[PDB]
Amino acid sequence: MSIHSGRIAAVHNVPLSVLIRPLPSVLDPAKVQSLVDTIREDPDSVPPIDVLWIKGAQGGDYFYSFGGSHRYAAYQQLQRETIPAKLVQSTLSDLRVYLGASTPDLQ
Ligand SMILES: Nc1ncnc2c1ncn2[C@@H]1O[C@H](COP(=O)(O)OP(=O)(O)OP(=O)(O)O)[C@@H](O)[C@H]1O
Ligand SMILES: [Mg+2]
Repeated sequence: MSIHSGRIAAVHNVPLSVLIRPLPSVLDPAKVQSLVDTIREDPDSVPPIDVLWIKGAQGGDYFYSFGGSHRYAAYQQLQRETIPAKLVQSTLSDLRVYLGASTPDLQ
């Protein structure tokens, strides 16, 4: 009778450089290193990080990253070009939950 409907999410290898990280990270250096070790020997055991995928007023794609901080840090320390990310389609109102009056008028 019924179906489940929701926002589109898709896992991709996303260049680290395109992830916008507005806020500072709180990091346990031990956990970053444990993650670096895991990524090196068993990357499949490290899930994709969740990323807001926002399309702006004129169709620009923007990728906002808030969580996944330890994984993000670990991929940076490995000088990786990309990171596995679950791109979750999100609206500017979704973004405003994080950014409030600082939310950009994305184009
Ligand atoms: N060696 C490891 N150390 C920590 N987490 C690991 C490790 N290997 C795999 N994982 C997995 O990676 C994910 C890490 O998520 P977690 O929420 O702990 O940190 P984060 O999201 O990267 O950073 P934060 O939550 O601080 O923003 C979890 O799914 C965990 O099971
Ligand atoms: Mg987390």
